[PDB]
Amino acid sequence: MFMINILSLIIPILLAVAFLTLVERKVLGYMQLRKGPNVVGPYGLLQPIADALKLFTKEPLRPATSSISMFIIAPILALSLALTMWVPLPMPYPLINMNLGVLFMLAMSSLAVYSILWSGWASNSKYALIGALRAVAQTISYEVTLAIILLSVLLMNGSYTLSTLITTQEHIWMIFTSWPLAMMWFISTLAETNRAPFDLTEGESELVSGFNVEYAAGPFAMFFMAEYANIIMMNAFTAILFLGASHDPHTPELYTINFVLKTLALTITFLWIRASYPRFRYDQLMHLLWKSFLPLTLALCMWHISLPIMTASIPPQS
Amino acid sequence: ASKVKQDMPPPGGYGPIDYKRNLPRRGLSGYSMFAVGIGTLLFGYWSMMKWNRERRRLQIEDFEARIALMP
Repeated sequence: MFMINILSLIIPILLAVAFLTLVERKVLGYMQLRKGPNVVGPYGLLQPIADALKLFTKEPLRPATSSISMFIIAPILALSLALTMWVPLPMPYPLINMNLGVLFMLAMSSLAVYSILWSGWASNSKYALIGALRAVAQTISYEVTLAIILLSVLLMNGSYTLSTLITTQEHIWMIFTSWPLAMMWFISTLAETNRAPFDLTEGESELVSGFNVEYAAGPFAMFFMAEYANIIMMNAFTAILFLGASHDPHTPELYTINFVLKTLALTITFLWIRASYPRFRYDQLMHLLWKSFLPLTLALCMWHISLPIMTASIPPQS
Repeated sequence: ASKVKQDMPPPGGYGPIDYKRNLPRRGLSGYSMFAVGIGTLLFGYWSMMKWNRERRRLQIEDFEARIALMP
């Protein structure tokens, strides 16, 4: 019965990713005075199925210079970690209830970068190597600021339990107390998912395909699914962290609906941002994170440590 | 025998054609934005202060329930 719940989690996430591809194509089309996919099925509803079937019936190729074991392992790690990131999310009940869900998600996210690094290195191609080094640089840019932002935001929660965030936001959204931290966290999640304007690792205009240039067919499709699932998961986590939906214990479907609309709005916000802006230079990203985000993050960490003590508003549950 | 016909501008001329830059100002002052942000922060702080004090009281209550049940 628990495996039934695991499947009822993972399979709809894959379907949502498949249709998120179509939603991206149509939204960016309409912001560009065109329509996007509207022929393969009504309103292009059959386009993701055709894309998946084409990709998994196409020949995959092993590069002659590639290291085979890491080459095969990296997409597996990417997709498995993308699926694993969803298990502690309370919607409103989590599949796995953890005392430390936020830090677990932090550790798994930190581990996810090695899929990109190892695919880029094992491809044994110059562009993939450049992509992997850009991924190293991106992680060095965003990791510390993202973690300290999580610390400062969760100081008002009282613990690292994800389900406590619902109780913390029973009357007001956390954003109304930490909106500068919310903006910096939003930019940090944009950088963390390798999304425009921080889509440096793929670097299509500059590096052709970057880290995944060697990959073809089914293995390539798994990298795509992992990236899009990570986007949806990050937006859902942001919705839980900063936009608290009211939860009725006798009617959880209301919370589920409210959650889904908020995470869809945040995903569409990413899509809009991609449609709107040019690309950063990957040294400029690190300068932005280390010279502007980090000082404000340290100052706001100090402020959010001091504030509950000053106002006698320390949360419960040591 | 008829008049010469050619693609010509209409008698008089053409309506004026705009070419200059047009980027309207379309914004609030800095003070207004900063004041809105600070007011939102203060409102959130006060609300969360009340809510967390109530949560501390509730936690003390259930801790006392535990203490009563322990023997």
